[PDB]
Amino acid sequence: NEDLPISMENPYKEPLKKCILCGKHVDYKNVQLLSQFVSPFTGCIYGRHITGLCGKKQKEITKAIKRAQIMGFMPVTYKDPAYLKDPKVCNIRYRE
Amino acid sequence: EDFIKKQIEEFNIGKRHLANMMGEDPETFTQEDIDRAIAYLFPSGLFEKRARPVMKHPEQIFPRQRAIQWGEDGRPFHYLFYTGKQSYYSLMHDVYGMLLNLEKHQR
Amino acid sequence: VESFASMLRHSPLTQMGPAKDKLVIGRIFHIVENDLYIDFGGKFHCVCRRPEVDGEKYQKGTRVRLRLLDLELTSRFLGATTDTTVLEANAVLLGIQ
Amino acid sequence: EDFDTRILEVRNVFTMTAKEGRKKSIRVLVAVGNGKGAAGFSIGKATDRMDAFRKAKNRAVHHLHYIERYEDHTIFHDISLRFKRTHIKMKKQPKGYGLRCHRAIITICRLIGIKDMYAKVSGSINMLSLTQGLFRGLSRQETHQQLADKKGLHVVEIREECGPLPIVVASPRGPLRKDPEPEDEVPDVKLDWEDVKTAQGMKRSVWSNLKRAAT
Amino acid sequence: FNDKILNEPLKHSDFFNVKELFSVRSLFDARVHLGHKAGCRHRFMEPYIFGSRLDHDIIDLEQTATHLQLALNFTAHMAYRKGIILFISRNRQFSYLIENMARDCGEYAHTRYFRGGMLTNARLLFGPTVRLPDLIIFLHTLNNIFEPHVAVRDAAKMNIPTVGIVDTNCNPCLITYPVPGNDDSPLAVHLYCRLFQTAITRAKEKRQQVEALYRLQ
Amino acid sequence: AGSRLETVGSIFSRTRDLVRAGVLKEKPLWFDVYDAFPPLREPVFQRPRVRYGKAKAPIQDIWYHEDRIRAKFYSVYGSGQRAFDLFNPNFKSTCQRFVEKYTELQKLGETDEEKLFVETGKALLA
Ligand SMILES: [Zn+2]
Ligand SMILES: [Zn+2]
Repeated sequence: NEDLPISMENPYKEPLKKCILCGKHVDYKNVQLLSQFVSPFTGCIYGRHITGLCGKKQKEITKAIKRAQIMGFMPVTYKDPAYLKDPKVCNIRYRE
Repeated sequence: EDFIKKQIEEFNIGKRHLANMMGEDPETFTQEDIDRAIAYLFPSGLFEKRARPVMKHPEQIFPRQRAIQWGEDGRPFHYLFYTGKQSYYSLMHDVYGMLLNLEKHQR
Repeated sequence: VESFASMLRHSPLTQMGPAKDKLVIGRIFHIVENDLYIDFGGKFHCVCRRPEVDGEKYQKGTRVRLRLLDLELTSRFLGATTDTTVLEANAVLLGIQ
Repeated sequence: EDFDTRILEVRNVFTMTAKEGRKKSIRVLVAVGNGKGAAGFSIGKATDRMDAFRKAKNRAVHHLHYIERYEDHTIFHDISLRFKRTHIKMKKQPKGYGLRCHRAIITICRLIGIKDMYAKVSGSINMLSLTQGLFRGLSRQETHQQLADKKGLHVVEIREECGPLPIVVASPRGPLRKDPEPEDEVPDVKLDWEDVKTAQGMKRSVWSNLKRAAT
Repeated sequence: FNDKILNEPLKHSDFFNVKELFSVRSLFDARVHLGHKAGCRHRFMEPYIFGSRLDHDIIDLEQTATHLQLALNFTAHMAYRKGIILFISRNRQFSYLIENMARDCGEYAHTRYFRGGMLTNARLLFGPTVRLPDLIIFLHTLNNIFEPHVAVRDAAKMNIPTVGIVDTNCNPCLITYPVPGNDDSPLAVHLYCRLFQTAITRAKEKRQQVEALYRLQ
Repeated sequence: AGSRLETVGSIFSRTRDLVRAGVLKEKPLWFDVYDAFPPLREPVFQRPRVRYGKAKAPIQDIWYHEDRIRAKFYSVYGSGQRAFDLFNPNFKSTCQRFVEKYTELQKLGETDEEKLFVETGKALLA
């Protein structure tokens, strides 16, 4: 009876995965981060499968990108060549 | 089978008669002489060599009847009876075992 | 007498925890060309490609070390009601002894 | 040799084939039984009626059931059973009631040994579903001894013919349960409106209690 | 007066003392307690499972011991009364072991592809007067596509008793004597073969001893 | 004869019922053995079904206080180079040394978890 298993909440529980921006503040004036999530050649916003972002962060990234592009902070058709040197985070492989 | 036994007896007595019939009262009458003798006795004229007359022993005449696989208590003899392909599966088992012990040792 | 719950508690398979990234020694028990079939204990065996470096001391009965990425390798797919098991665990062969 | 085989349904069944066209195949359904409880039904399909008959009766004797009977004349209770789209409502009846059942049910119950049952079928009167649902219910009867063993209580009978005399029919084979059966006042059971209509007498039909022949 | 040699083991509980043949230590060291993952579980093997250890199931070895005692006693009594025990599995890993066990004993093995109608169309398939096996031991209930076995269903059809090793992904529904245990590991399969071979052997020499005693008296 | 209806009941029920009816004249070899030693559950066919609504599996999960402190151990100090054997019984891992000596500290008697962890850490270092 002393050796019977007992009920507890699961140990060995890894903490839940967190997105790269999780806990961070996305602002429409942060066009280095928004440029990171914008495609280098055609200016397309990337999806969840490319960015690896959680759903709320993907929504804030989309809204901030559209806001900055219409307010005149970001180019629409291309990524800024000044920000085409930042740490790449998006899981996309154009060259070969 | 008793069919096979009395057919073998009939074939022996018949080939004895047949050698006495042609010329060959000596006991040694071979199969090609039997074929030649029956060919002369009944001139075939049929294009099919199996439709020609034949004198063979009932082992070659009759097909291979397989023996009873179980006795008078059920209890079939081979351990691989219920596969229905006992000889093939026993052969597969034996070759596989010979491969296994060979590996553990090493037209 | 010792109860099965006590047995399970003082069993190494329970003291191991999750199999992920746990170094476990095991024996080779079957070989096919260069596919070594290793037992590491537990329910299933793993299959490992023969390492080309030092590839001749990997014979039947050899003690190897394994990382054990998984213990059963099952997964459920789109229409299935139960999952598709492969009757084989996942491990990476690191060496001898 | 004690088994009687009765046909129940013979259908001329066609399928379409590339060369011939319509291909007539006779499908038959038979029931085989001896008057002691063992019975079973089967389908035989062939191009000849005699071959279909032979196949059907041999497959039925390989697929027999067993039917429990109360006093070798009737079932233990009332059985309500829907098989697919065939609702069969059967009632145990006392001795001398006769087989007031569908004609197929009369033949099947004569092969089984049952004599005193009421049986009304509704929904689709399909012959092949009728036989199968009947056999399902008759094999899923619950007997008096099983009821006594399940509840741990005595099973008693009170007939209006004898009077207030209680007749013990089935006793538990093990221990006797001592707390009494809970008297659930105003019981929650699902009644049948045809039964209530017949009990109260608004079932006005010119077909129900007609004078028919024996069984 | 042969109903004594056909009735005394029926009234002697564990007439073949097969309870000495296995212990919970032995089953555990043969790794009988292991099962599959929780998604490989069966609704009907749920009552036999002690619990889940890190999403891997563990089979209750006490229930395993009781069911194994019952199954071993049944197969011992059948081998004593000279039935035919057919061993069925579809491992392709322990097929050689099972056929060799049958040949070490004197019973029969079907470890190959069960063609349609071995037990059911048996008279047209084998011969008009064949005796079907009086017991079937499934060492592995599932075939190689992980479905319950056609001979399980067909033995139920033919009213032949079935003793079967059931894993957590198996159907113990139509098996007369299910033994809830691991059948995926060489130690467990070896222990099952050893136990059944020893039980059948021990039943047969007990039978010859009893008939020798009856013939002397 | 016999009844090949594998679903209506069990083979014992079908055979007992047929020999009571008088159709199967000779009892099969297994019938008296079954009557002497029946199994714990009658082999009657049952259709498996899916749990659909608020129905969960009553199979519980196995956990221990030892599993808790093993979680903490594998959290802070990774799986050491001393590999698991897993074949021999009574194999004691480094984590097993950790849990048993955590346990002797616990039963000698104390209060707080962080200080438990530290004196057992220095005790392993000794
Ligand atoms: Zn996030
Ligand atoms: Zn399995």
